[PDB]
Amino acid sequence: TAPVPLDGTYRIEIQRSKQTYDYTPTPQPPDVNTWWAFRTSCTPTECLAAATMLDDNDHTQAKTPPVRPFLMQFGEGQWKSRPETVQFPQATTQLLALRPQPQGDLVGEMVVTVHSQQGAVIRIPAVASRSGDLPPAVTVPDPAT
Repeated sequence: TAPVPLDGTYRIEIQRSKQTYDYTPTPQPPDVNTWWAFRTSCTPTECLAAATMLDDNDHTQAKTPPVRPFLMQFGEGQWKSRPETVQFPQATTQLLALRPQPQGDLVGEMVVTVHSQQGAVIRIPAVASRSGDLPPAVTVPDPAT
C-alpha cells in the first residue's frame, strides 16, 4: 500500500475548461500544461515528493526565472501538496491533489477555497503524466533535506 514514487519528468495539465464554483460549472478555457521534474524520498512512515518547474518549450532546463519547488505528501491514497495562501481577484488556500491511477499516470484536481464570495470552493480537474526520466541537467531539491 506504499505508493509508486514520483521520479522523472512529469507533465501537469490544469484543465481550467472544467472549473467549477461549488460544484456548479464555470468553464474558463483553455487548459494549461506545465512540466515538472519530480523526485521522491520515503521514510518508513511517509513519502514526500518535490517538484521543480521546467521551461515550457525546453523541458531539459529549469524555468526562468526560478520558481520555488512545491512539495507533495502521499496520504489517504493520494498525493497532496500543502495548502498555501494565494491572493485572488481575496485570500484563498490552493492545493493540488493527484490520485495514482492503476496505469501509471495520475488524475486529481486543484482545490481553491476562498476565505474573503467568501467561502466557496473552486475545483479544477488535473492530470499528470510521466514523460521519461529526469532532465540530467536540472537539480531537483531532495525533499528529505
